[PDB]
Amino acid sequence: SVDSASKEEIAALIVNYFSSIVEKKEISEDGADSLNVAMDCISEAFGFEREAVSGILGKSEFKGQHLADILNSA
Amino acid sequence: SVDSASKEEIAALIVNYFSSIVEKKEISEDGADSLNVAMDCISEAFGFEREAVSGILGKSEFKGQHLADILNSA
Repeated sequence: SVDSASKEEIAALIVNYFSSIVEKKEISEDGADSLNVAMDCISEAFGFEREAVSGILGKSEFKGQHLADILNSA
Repeated sequence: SVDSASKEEIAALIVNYFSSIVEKKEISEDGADSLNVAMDCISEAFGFEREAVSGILGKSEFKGQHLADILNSA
């Protein structure tokens, strides 16, 4: 009986994070490309859009994460 | 002045999560493939191994995440 949220909610947080990393350009452009295709494959897997993260993230407040420890929640 | 941890620490948590998803087979094998190549591209970007997550995760206790909200920390 785990409670690590749903892979959907997590994936949204995940791709939004990399979208933020490439946004702020905290990573080399070569690595950024690898992140872009990564997020694409992630979104491909669960069948969602990377800009739909808002709807999904707003669906999950979490019980530990939420805010502050991750600023890419919203 | 953000404090959302380092993209390294996060990436490790990220790939380990998908590794757990495909482990428990919570996702279709087609989606699993997309996750596998995703994790590969993620690991490619930051230049790390997906099994090295332990070393990286043990490097980050986090201030909100840590445990319970995510069981794929350890």
